[PDB]
Amino acid sequence: TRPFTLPNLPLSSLSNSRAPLPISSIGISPDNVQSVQFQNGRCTLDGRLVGTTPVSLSHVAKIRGTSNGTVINLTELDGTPFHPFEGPAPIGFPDLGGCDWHINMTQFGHSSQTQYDVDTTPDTFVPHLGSIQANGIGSGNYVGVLSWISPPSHPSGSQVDLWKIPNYGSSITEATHLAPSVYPPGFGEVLVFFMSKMPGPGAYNLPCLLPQEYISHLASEQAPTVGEAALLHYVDPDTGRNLGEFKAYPDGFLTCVPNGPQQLPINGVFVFVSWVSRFYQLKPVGT
Amino acid sequence: TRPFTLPNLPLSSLSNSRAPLPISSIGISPDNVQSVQFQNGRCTLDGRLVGTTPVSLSHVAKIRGTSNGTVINLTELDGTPFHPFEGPAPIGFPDLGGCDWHINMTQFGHSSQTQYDVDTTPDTFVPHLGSIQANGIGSGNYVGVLSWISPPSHPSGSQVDLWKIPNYGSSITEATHLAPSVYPPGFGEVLVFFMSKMPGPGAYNLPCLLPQEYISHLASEQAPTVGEAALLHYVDPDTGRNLGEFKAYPDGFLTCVPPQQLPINGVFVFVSWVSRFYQLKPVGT
Amino acid sequence: QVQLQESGGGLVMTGGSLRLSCAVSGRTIDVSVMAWFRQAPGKEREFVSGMRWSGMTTYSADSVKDRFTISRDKTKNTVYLQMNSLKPEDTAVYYCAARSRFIVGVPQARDLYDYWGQGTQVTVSS
Amino acid sequence: QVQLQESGGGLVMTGGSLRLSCAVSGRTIDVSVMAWFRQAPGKEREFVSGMRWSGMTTYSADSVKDRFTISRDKTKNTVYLQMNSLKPEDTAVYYCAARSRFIVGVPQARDLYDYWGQGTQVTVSS
Ligand code: NA
Ligand code: NA
Repeated sequence: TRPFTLPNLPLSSLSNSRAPLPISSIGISPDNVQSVQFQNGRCTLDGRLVGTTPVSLSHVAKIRGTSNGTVINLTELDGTPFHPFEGPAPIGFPDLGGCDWHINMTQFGHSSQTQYDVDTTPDTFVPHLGSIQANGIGSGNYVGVLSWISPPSHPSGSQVDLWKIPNYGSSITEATHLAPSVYPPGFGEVLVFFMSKMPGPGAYNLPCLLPQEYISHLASEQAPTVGEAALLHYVDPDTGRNLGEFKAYPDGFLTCVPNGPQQLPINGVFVFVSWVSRFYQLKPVGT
Repeated sequence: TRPFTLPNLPLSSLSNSRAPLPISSIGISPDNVQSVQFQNGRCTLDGRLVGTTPVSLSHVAKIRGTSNGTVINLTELDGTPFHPFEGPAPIGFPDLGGCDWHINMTQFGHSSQTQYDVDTTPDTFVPHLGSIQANGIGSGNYVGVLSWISPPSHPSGSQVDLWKIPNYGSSITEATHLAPSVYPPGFGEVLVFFMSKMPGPGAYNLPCLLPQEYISHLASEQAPTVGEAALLHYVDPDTGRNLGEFKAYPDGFLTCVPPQQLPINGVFVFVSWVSRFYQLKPVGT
Repeated sequence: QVQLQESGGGLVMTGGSLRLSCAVSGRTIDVSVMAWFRQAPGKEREFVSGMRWSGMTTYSADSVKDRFTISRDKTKNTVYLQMNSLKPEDTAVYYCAARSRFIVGVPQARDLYDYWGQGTQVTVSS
Repeated sequence: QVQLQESGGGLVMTGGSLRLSCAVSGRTIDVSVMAWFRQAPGKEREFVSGMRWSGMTTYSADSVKDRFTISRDKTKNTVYLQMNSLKPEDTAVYYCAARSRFIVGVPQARDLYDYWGQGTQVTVSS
């Protein structure tokens, strides 16, 4: 039985799993966010990718498709056809709700780049059906990467809210086969998020459930999940001190009991300790 | 002694280490290329990073700095100062020679993106001293990622050549503490490169020595390099058949004896430690 | 996430034939192995047959190797189990199973599979 | 790649003090540990004292803990070893060493270090 491990790397050298950005802090969600349903950065502890999560960061928050000046008909990132009515979106498709996207579009075999501005709210945005509005992108084949974000066009005047995912479906049909929501199962526990600074006209922090390098590590190791939760220490590499105990659950997320965690340094390393009960009572981070 | 491993993942799901691009094939270098001196994608087999190589793809082929309209004063990606006369460039700085760069520049706290066009040949391109010409980028702080490439502006008419690295130094002083060159070890062996299609007005293929996910794997495992070379099988996931024998060397590269026609959906598996001069059987035979 | 839906079970006479089918939906892009398992009363769940979803390789248990056949529909995302020359010993609940995590070959261990169907009952009467 | 250059060795009377210095250049951004080792004729290279490059923690071998002190210059990239109350047993070649790979704490095994200086000779006479 292969033992369960996490990478022997400090958080500050790793990447967000919802955009190709360095991790800059650890945080918890605001009081009004209890569950989340991210579609990227979703990996079980025995290495099963769900949602649109790819193995590699080179696929994260990217699109690929053919514009006819009216819609972009999406494919997978390698050009493989994307079939409608099966999943939320192609592998790697951006999952940032609560904002407008600005995607940098390039082409194989042609010069220059084009900014593609995406409102994710209207009925023409239907990646579940393989199609999204072109919004002025001329005909051709493109690959795009998320470049910056701005406040959502609708509802007018609302703020950026990166705890959300976009509406992959439409009034024609709801999207199917999304990755399910995650919630903190233990007493006094809250979800733990890895945060990155996102370019745009505000102080944007993108949360994710797991660094991308954790995902490729788990997808490779495929260690059997022999227990109900993975007890972890967050370890300071300078002193070797245990800065707090955490629990990782098999669906692929971490929890803690806040004192706090948001004020933890980013240069630490998560180390597996042992398998514990789902209801192991964590002591508050710090206290 | 922690055993040596490579990721249990197929190559086609991994990324280039010189730009954030999917791997699409295996290749070898042309006859006119004897050595390569890539600065990104450089990692020993016991996990030691060299050159500008970062742990994570989120740093690869990026720049960070403040323009004064005349130069960009470079920093590390997190804003940490980069001191002159120490290394080639900050961590993650693009290492594609033989081309002009087009970098997508964005800002924390501001709207929009700006295309930054970089000639790497002139005397103002001196990342080793912490600065490169602004070429019209207005004053401010930016983070930028390589977006597409084109033929180099100088010498006029030359083609894109991604086997090269840029000139990090100047005619005043050479750049120091570069990752050293890698050479074909002999015995009919050639270096193995992982290739990615790179956007631009040509059929550009970007070679690198190691997928980025191998680098973060070795940097984490830090397995002692117990032998002179690591014998590998490239294994087909369908049949399990061994598609070819390879050797990975402690300086962090693979060789084979002829690869370009190999399928990209296989997995490299460590077999055993062997001698530096262990004779490989030709790929296929 | 992947959804498996079996159909095709029922009552069959000894020596007859029957074809089970499993409709595979959801994140099928990186499904690598599809397989059939069966569990008889009082016995443990056993591997019947499996195939590389996008490859050629197949593998079947010895006790069914010359009688059962697994295949994938050339059109839809459906895997079939063709059961010929059935015997009363073949009576069981037949389960469809999928593995998406990377692996070399066709595994036979029930614990290595990632998704399971609800099972379809097959009764071979004498 | 990281380059290390030692300086400051020589002859010292028993009971005296001496400070060695090590110039660290190259890829210092992610050097995590700097350390001093020492090798006597016919003996193995042994850990003397080490420090977290960017942290506060330092650690020294038992045989020198109350006499030797490692530190880093606040201005330049220089590591120092302040050796007090020297004894003839301290005669050796003293080596400066750097580790860049991630590690928790200050390692003492010679093989875990990534870069080595060329060495400076220390001779303690009575
Ligand atoms: Na929609
Ligand atoms: Na230059």
